[PDB]
Amino acid sequence: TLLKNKKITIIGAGPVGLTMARLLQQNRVDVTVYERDKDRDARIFGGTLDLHRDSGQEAMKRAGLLQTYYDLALPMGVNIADEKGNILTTKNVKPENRFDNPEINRNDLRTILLNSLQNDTVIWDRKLVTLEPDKEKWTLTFEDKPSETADLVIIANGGMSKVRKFVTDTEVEETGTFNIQADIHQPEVNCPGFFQLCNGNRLMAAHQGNLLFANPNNNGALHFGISFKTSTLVDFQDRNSVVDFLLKKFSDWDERYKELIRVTSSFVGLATRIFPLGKSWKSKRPLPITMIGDAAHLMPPFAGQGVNSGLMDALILSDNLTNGKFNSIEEAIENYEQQMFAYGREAQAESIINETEMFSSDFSF
Ligand SMILES: Cc1cc2nc3c(=O)[nH]c(=O)nc-3n(C[C@H](O)[C@H](O)[C@H](O)COP(=O)(O)OP(=O)(O)OC[C@H]3O[C@@H](n4cnc5c(N)ncnc54)[C@H](O)[C@@H]3O)c2cc1C
Ligand SMILES: Cc1c2c(c(O)c3c(OC(=O)c4ncccn4)cccc13)C(=O)[C@]1(O)C(=O)C(C(N)=O)=C(O)[C@@H](N(C)C)[C@@H]1C2
Repeated sequence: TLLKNKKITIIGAGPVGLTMARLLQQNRVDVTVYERDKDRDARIFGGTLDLHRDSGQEAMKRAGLLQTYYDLALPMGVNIADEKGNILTTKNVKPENRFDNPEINRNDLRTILLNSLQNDTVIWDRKLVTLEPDKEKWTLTFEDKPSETADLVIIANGGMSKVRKFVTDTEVEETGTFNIQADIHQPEVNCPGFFQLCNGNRLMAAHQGNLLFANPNNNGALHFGISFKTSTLVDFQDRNSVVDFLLKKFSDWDERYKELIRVTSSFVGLATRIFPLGKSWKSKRPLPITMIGDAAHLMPPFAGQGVNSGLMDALILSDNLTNGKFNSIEEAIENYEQQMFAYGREAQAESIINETEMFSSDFSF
């Protein structure tokens, strides 16, 4: 009722935006998703994503996808190693905790979410450039593509979104650490020494403020990442400059780690950043609009709370908009933002605290 004959547009077909789209569409809501990726076959780079039971899994449950998540996700243990290649601890998943926090490849999650939507709910190859209000509808401008309108816009285009001004003037800021990620295909062949060291579990190692993390089985490929405090001699279009840089930092590390670096094809550098939730968001806005996911609360990932929190937003907002407990769309948005600020600020605190704690000189897991 609240959203009757209201054309809702979600900006961004990431895991958060898609989940939002499903929760709305399964409630008989007219919802459109705009995604800049040219087609659905576009591969999503990055590691695996873990769904927390009180948040991520609850969102999939309400979307009717919980069993699909378990069907596709893979439970994984964790090994803590040192720079010399020794396994300090073995956290081999207990059978009884096997279905607590399994790991679903990012593309798999995109696929199940898309499959839960009606055909053509997502419009590919649509990069939103500007968002300008009218007396009654939004005007959405896409780069070299026809513009569109909407009554309510939900921003979900990531932590580096540039279309936030109408909601908040808050700016993204760097937290002081840097992450270098990569994928190795057929790791058993290219990096056998380090592959066997993982031995099915995910290796986390820290020495001299340089932390290493690895998932040996991300849909057949090994995804790993290296992080450290930041501050540039490195060009990421030049894997040679990256290797020289990493081998100097990892000179103290065992050759099996050096083998991992030497075989990596493409390096991806990213500074750790946060979209702080300190100051409240704009009070009066021209038309109904809000934000969800990383666009709302980017935070360091060292606490594994990013996607889990973003899904909480999609769950709360969609619930508020369809449970008939709010007199207006604006009030329903306000309530969501009130709730989101509370637990979202907490999540940021944990991720930053864990960040500072992990890259401290005394850290030892
Ligand atoms: C290195 C790293 C590791 C992480 N590890 C974990 C982990 O182990 N566990 C965990 O639970 N979480 C983890 N996270 C958090 C997780 O990645 C995010 O919280 C989650 O992906 C946010 O989803 P989202 O859709 O809100 O944003 P994103 O995932 O950034 O997706 C945004 C979407 O918007 C689209 N888009 C971009 N530009 C535009 C545009 N102009 N117009 C329209 N659409 C656009 C993008 O293509 C994409 O579809 C990690 C994050 C990082 C960076
Ligand atoms: C430190 C940390 C990492 C990861 C986590 O998932 C963590 C986590 O997640 C959960 O399991 C969980 N969440 C909520 C509820 C229950 N359980 C919880 C706590 C800490 C985690 C990664 O997966 C990681 O992405 C990873 O492996 C790689 C890589 N191999 O490339 C990265 O380099 C790292 N960073 C810096 C890019 C990441 C490290």
